[PDB]
Amino acid sequence: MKIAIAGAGAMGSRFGLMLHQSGNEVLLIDGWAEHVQQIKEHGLQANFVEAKLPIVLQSVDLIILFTKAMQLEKMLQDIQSLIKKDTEVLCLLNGIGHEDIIEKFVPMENIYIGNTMWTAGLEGPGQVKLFGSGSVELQNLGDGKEAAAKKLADKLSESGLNAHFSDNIHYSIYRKACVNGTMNGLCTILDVNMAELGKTSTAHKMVATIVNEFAKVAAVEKIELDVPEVIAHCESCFDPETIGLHYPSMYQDLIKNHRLTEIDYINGAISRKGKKYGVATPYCDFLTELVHAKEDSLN
Amino acid sequence: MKIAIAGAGAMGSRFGLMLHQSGNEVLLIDGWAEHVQQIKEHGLQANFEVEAKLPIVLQSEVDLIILFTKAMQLEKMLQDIQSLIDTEVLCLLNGIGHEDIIEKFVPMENIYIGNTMWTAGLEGPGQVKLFGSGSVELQNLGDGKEAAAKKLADKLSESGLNAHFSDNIHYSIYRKACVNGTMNGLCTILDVNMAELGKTSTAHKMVATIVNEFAKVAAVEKIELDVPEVIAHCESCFDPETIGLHYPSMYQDLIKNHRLTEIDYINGAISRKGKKYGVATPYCDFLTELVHAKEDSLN
Ligand SMILES: NC(=O)c1ccc[n+]([C@@H]2O[C@H](COP(=O)([O-])OP(=O)(O)OC[C@H]3O[C@@H](n4cnc5c(N)ncnc54)[C@H](O)[C@@H]3O)[C@@H](O)[C@H]2O)c1
Ligand SMILES: NC(=O)c1ccc[n+]([C@@H]2O[C@H](COP(=O)([O-])OP(=O)(O)OC[C@H]3O[C@@H](n4cnc5c(N)ncnc54)[C@H](O)[C@@H]3O)[C@@H](O)[C@H]2O)c1
Repeated sequence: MKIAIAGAGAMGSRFGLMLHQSGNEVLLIDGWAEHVQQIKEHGLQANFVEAKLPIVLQSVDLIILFTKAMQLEKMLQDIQSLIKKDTEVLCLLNGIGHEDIIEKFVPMENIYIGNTMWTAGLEGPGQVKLFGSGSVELQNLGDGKEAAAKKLADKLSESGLNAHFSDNIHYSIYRKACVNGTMNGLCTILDVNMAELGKTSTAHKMVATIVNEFAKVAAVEKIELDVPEVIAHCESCFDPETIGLHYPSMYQDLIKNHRLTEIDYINGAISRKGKKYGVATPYCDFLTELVHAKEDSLN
Repeated sequence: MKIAIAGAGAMGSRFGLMLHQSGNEVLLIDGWAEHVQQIKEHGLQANFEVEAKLPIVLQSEVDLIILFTKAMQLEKMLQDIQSLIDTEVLCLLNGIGHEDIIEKFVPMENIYIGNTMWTAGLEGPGQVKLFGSGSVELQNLGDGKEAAAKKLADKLSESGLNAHFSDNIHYSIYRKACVNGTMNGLCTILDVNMAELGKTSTAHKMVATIVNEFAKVAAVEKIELDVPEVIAHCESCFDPETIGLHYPSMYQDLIKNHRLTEIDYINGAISRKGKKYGVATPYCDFLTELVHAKEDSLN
C-alpha cells in the first residue's frame, strides 16, 4: 500500500512509523514547518528507533487523518489533490462528528471512521515517545463497503496496530468520547493524573453525571449506551497498573505544551447537540467553559 | 458588655481585638492548641503594629457570644460551649443556613445572623494581619427583637466595626454567598486571581449561570434577588484597581495553606436546597464536587 498520513503529529507518527516498519510506503503530510524540516534532515526519531520517512508540507491509496480536530478542515482543503476516485479515507481522531466535514471532501463510499486506544507523545520537532499497547476499531460509512473495511482493518493489523471491524462504530465513538469527556477535562482542570483523580471522593459522581449526559444525547441518535459498562470503562483508567499514572492527552496538550484542546469536539459536541435535541447537558457545558477559561488563563 | 468570641481565628481575632480596644471584656474561645498557648504567653500580636493580652480558653472549659469559626467547626464549637448559652448569639460566618444549627443550641429570641465585609489574615499561631476597611450587617431571628438588633449593631459600631441593622438579611446573605459561590471556587480550581478570571472568555457565563441557580433557590424562600445587580456585584471583583489582584479567601484556605474550604456551606447549600425544593443546580453540584476532588488531590 501507498499510504499518506495527513497529520503526522504524535499519533500520526505512531501509525506512520509502524506502517513503514512493516514495509509500506508511507508519506507523512504535516503543517508544522520545524517538525517537517527536522524530519527531512534527520528522519523521525522515536523511543519505542530512527526512520527517514518521506514528508511533505501541506501547502497514494490510503489517506489516514490524524490531525487535531481543529486543523482537520484546513488539512482536507490542502490535500484535496490526493483524494482520487480509488482513494480510501480513514479518520481515527478522538472527538465526535468528523464525518460531517470529511463528507464535504471525499465520496461517501471511501470514508471510514473509528477510534484507537493507542497512545503517543510528541516531545519536539521530529521526536516522539511511543508508550504502550493499543488497538483500533473502524467501520465504513459507505454503502455495502463492509468487506473493504475488513481488509483495511486487516492491512493495518498486519503492521501491529491490532485493528478490528465494527458494526456499531457510532456506539464505539460515543463510548470512547465518554472516556475523553471525563478523564481529559477533569485531569486538566484539577492538575492530576488519572490515578489521583479516581482516588478523590467525587470523581465517580462527576464521571457518572457526565456519562449520562452523553447517553441521553446518544439515545436521541438511536444509540443506547450501556451506561454502567461505559462508566466502568471510564473508571478503568484509574488503575495505576494500567494507565493510571499517565496524564491524559488533553492535560499534555494544554498544561504541558501550552496548546489548545479538542474540548469543543467532545464535551462541546455533546453540548451542541443538547441544544439541538433539547437535552440539558450542564456538566459538559461547564466543563467545556472551565477548560476554555483555563486555556485563556495560560494562552 | 461581657463578650465571648467563639472561634478567634483570623476574623474572630479582628473582632475580639477591636472590642477589647474600645473597652469591652473579651474572652476568646478557640480549638487550636498552639494559637491558644501562644496567646496566653505573648498575647495576640497584630499588624493593624499592636499587642493585647486577651483572655483565651481552649474550647474544653458572658452577655454576647460572637460565632466566627469556619462553618465546619461551628457545630462542635456550639457543643463545646453550651454552658455559656439572656445570653445573645451572633453569627457573621460566610455561608448560608447557619441558623439551622444555631437553633438546636440557642433560643430563637436570642439569635442574630449576618455578614461582614471586614477582612483578616492569620499569619501563624498568635499572629494576625488586619487589612483596610469594612462593615457589618445583621438582623434578628426572634420575634419582635428589631430593637435589640439595632443596639447590637450600635454596640459593635462603637468599637469601629461599622455595623448596620438590616430588614432583609436573607437577601444580603444570599447576595454575598453568590460572590463567595463564584470568585472562590472558580479562582481555586482555575489557579487564578480574580482579575485574571474576569479576563477569561467564559467567566461571565459561568458566573451568570451560578448566580441564577442561587436566585431560583432563594425565590423558593420568598427572596427575590436582583440578578443583574448581583451579577455586576460578583463581576465587580474583576477590577484590578479594587480587589482584582487578590486571590479570594478559599484559594488562600486550600491552595496556599492546605486547609479545607467552606464550599459545602455555599455552593453545597444551594445544592442541598435544590434537592429539597426540586430545583436543578448542576453548576453548584459540579463546582462543589470539583473543589472537594481538589482537596482530596492535595489533602
Ligand atoms: N496522542 C494521543 O495519545 C491520542 C490518543 C488517542 C487519539 N488521539 C487523537 O489523535 C489526534 C491527534 O493527536 P496528536 O497526539 O497527534 O496531537 P498532536 O498535535 O501530536 O498532533 C496533531 C497534529 O498536531 C500538529 N502539531 C503538533 N504540535 C504542533 C505545533 N507545535 N505546531 C503546528 N502543528 C503541530 C502535528 O504536527 C499534527 O499535525 C487527536 O484527535 C487525538 O485526540 C490522540
Ligand atoms: N478571613 C477573612 O478575611 C474572612 C472575611 C469575611 C468572612 N470570613 C468568614 O468568617 C468565618 C471565619 O473565617 P476565618 O478567617 O477566621 O477562619 P480562620 O480559619 O482564619 O480561623 C478560624 C478557625 O480556624 C482555626 N485555624 C486556623 N488556622 C489553623 C491551623 N493552622 N491549625 C488549626 N486550626 C486553625 C483558627 O484557630 C480558628 O479556630 C469564615 O466562614 C469566613 O468565611 C472570613
